Amino acid sequence: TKNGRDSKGQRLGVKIYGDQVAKPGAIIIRQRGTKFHPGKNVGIGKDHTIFALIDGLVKFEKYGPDKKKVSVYPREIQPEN
Amino acid sequence: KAHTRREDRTARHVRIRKKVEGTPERPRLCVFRSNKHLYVQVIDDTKMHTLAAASTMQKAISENIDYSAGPTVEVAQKIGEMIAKSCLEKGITKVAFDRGGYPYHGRVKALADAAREHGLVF
Amino acid sequence: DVRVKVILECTGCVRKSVNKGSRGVSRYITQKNRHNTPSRLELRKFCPYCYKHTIHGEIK
Amino acid sequence: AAGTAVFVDKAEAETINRLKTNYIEKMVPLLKEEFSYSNILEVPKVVKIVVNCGIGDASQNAKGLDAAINELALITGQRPVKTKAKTSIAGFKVREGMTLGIAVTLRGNLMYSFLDRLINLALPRTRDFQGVNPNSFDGHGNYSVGFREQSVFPEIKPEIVGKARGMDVCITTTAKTDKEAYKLLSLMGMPFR
Amino acid sequence: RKSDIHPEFREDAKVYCNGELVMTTGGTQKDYTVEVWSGNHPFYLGNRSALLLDADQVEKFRKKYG
Amino acid sequence: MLSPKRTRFRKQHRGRMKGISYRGNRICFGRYALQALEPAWITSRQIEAGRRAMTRNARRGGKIWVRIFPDKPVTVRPAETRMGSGKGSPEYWVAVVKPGRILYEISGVAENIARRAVAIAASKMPIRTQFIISG
RNA sequence: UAUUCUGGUGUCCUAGGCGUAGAGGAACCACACCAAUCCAUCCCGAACUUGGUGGUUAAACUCUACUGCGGUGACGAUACUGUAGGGGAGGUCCUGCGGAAAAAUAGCUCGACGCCAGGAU
RNA sequence: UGGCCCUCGAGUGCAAAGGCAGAAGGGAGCUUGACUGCAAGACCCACCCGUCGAGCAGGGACGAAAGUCGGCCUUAGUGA
Ligand SMILES: [Mg+2]
Ligand SMILES: [Mg+2]
Ligand SMILES: [Mg+2]
Ligand SMILES: [Mg+2]
Ligand SMILES: [Mg+2]
Ligand SMILES: [Mg+2]
Ligand SMILES: [Mg+2]
Ligand SMILES: [Mg+2]
Ligand SMILES: [Mg+2]
Ligand SMILES: [Mg+2]
Ligand SMILES: [Mg+2]
Ligand SMILES: [Mg+2]
Ligand SMILES: [Mg+2]
Ligand SMILES: [Mg+2]
Ligand SMILES: [Mg+2]
Ligand SMILES: [Mg+2]
Ligand SMILES: [Mg+2]
Ligand SMILES: [Mg+2]
Ligand SMILES: [Mg+2]
Ligand SMILES: [Mg+2]
Ligand SMILES: [Mg+2]
Ligand SMILES: [Mg+2]
Ligand SMILES: [Mg+2]
Ligand SMILES: [Mg+2]
Ligand SMILES: [Mg+2]
Ligand SMILES: [Mg+2]
Ligand SMILES: [Mg+2]
Ligand SMILES: [Mg+2]
Ligand SMILES: [Zn+2]
Repeated sequence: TKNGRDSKGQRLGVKIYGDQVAKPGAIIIRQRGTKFHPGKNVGIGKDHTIFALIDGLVKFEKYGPDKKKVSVYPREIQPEN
Repeated sequence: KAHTRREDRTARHVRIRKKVEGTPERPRLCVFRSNKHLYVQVIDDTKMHTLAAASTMQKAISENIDYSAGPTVEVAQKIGEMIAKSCLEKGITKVAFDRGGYPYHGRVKALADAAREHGLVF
Repeated sequence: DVRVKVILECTGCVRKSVNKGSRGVSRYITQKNRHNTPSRLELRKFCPYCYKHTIHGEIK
Repeated sequence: AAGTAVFVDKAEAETINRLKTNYIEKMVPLLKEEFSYSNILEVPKVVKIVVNCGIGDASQNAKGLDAAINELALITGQRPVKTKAKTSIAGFKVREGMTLGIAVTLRGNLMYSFLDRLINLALPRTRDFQGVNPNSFDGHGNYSVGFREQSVFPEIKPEIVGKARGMDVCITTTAKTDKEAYKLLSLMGMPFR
Repeated sequence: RKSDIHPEFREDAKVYCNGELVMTTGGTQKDYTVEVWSGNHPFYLGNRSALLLDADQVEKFRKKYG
Repeated sequence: MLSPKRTRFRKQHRGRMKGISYRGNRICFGRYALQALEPAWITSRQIEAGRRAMTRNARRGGKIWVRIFPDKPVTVRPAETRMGSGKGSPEYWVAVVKPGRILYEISGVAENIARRAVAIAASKMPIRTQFIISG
């Protein structure tokens, strides 16, 4: 009949990208369903929020054959120029 | 949908293997039971390595106990023992039990209990 | 209406002002469907005072 | 006009021997030879016989359900299972979980025994009988026959029966074709066409 | 078989036919008293002859008159 | 008059018309054809009229394929209606055609009768067009 | 120390799948058969369970092979576009410098790599 | 009720979207973590609110154990 009701955009989507840095607890992705799957060193929440358990570079991977999963790997910073 | 018993047990083994995971401090205790033979392994998944493996195909239990058709409860207990000693000598105490698709019962159950009385923790 | 707020209360709690370290009457609260299940709900739940899981019944 | 039930009536006999031992002794060599199989295990075997009562008006009155359960029991020596309807159906006045039919599965030795009390006992005692249709196979080698009323079996006592209740019987065989399955049944004494 | 829920299956069932025939079968009862079983039923031969031979109007005419 | 039998939402976007249509380019049915030169919006009434004209002028010649069809809805607000309080009522239906697109295919005549018939067809079209022969 | 084979067990991945043809029974894996005190079926020793037999590669799995299906997939070109302009009444067109598909065909594909036990050389 | 072929097209209390096949879908057994005390760090952000949570202690539930459990596949169901 008469339209015009709607919703504020929920702020979902990738918060930290591939090869950026994460704190422990830092939220990597807010999603509705699971458009990503938890990998290693990485926990998943009730709303399927994915968060880091470890400081380090976050890397996305083929879950296989089709889907995707995210996991966090510890990096090494020696190379100070 | 696989109604071949084989494929079915593989299904259950994978389902169980979802939850239980071999780590350096808590290796996976892996039971395989075939018709003429009982085979058991111990795995660290992170390093992708088996530390100790005991089976009815080894001369120890071969010269100890012989059986007619299927592996007996007795066979099982002898194996649980063998692997308990084998692992306690490499410094592995605390491990996780992979029932490898089979219902925990019968010679699986007895396998477990034999490994427990002998100083293996699970 | 047909779905109601119910108070659970520890049965073994004595309102007399007990002599222990922490004194108080545990109550939880929750909802029941008064039609579906007319039986007075009983639930085993934790009590901060008794320190053990006790049985919490209801109040009218 | 060809009689393979002159095999079934042949001499004073025993049960186990009849079905299972005439299978191992006689049937298996016969089939092994006439279809020329390159291994023994390719022989057609009888897997299972499920007997299925279809009564949906029995959901209304549970006593008919209990009665027919007892009937199918005394017939098959096995206390039946009561099958629940999966979906809510309008025109049949059915909702989910409502008890519709009555089903038993017969396996192992009871399979052979009930099969025997079928061909050699109730089938001839039936109402006017010509032969069971050769055309009732499913193409993959499993056969089905209806029984319009259950007074067929003597375990069923006809004066004590309140109402006539129908049965369906489904024979399941490892056979992949109907020829092999048909030879299997007939060789075992079945009255075809 | 699960115990006590099933009706008792007596493995020995003597089939007694009134032609004094005694065979063995299986069933809940010990003895079955039978009339008209597989062997000793019209089906094989007698019924074939009755269904297939019952026509013949011309000879039926000639038997009356001739 | 051509038109879709059902859609969920009544009202639709004007859209935007760009490029070439590479797909409808070929002539796969008949012999001679009418090709759309320019980016436009064909009402079902125009296709109707063009087809009727080509059909009547051909007559004794056999066959006319209509290679297009008006599946996108179009909406209008009434007269003396102040702007606001909702999108209007769909009146008619259009087909979106881009340059290179084939409209009419025709078979069963000499090239002369076909050139003339296709001309009378292109007279009821909103757009510039072309005459082409099968390969 | 090698190699080869069986069974277990995993990680990587281009997700190695279906089909057709062939090989495997000494060992291993499997089914087959038999009997039901541990446990077992909303009915059924079918499954799952304990204990026997010694049958068979039929099913299963395993291994070699093949493009028929399936899966994968360019180069180039074009569509589109970033920025600098131009034409058209407009719908929209065109140029220079930079990026660059989808589709389709050419090809590619019948997985790779590791530990353990157990034979063989 | 029996069987063969397609393989995710059903389902998920209710809209729609995103998820989810040996599963988040269907069933069975035992249960009350639909707990107390908290909490590094994040996301969202005018403010007020709102969301995710590794981890610690107490006292438990299921489980042989490993472990999982601070309501519900997620997002509405509310009011300073
Ligand atoms: Mg939104
Ligand atoms: Mg949680
Ligand atoms: Mg065995
Ligand atoms: Mg007939
Ligand atoms: Mg251009
Ligand atoms: Mg297109
Ligand atoms: Mg014009
Ligand atoms: Mg590939
Ligand atoms: Mg490849
Ligand atoms: Mg084979
Ligand atoms: Mg190909
Ligand atoms: Mg292809
Ligand atoms: Mg290129
Ligand atoms: Mg440009
Ligand atoms: Mg410009
Ligand atoms: Mg360019
Ligand atoms: Mg370039
Ligand atoms: Mg590309
Ligand atoms: Mg491509
Ligand atoms: Mg290879
Ligand atoms: Mg819905
Ligand atoms: Mg959906
Ligand atoms: Mg579930
Ligand atoms: Mg913890
Ligand atoms: Mg926690
Ligand atoms: Mg705790
Ligand atoms: Mg306990
Ligand atoms: Mg749930
Ligand atoms: Zn208390």
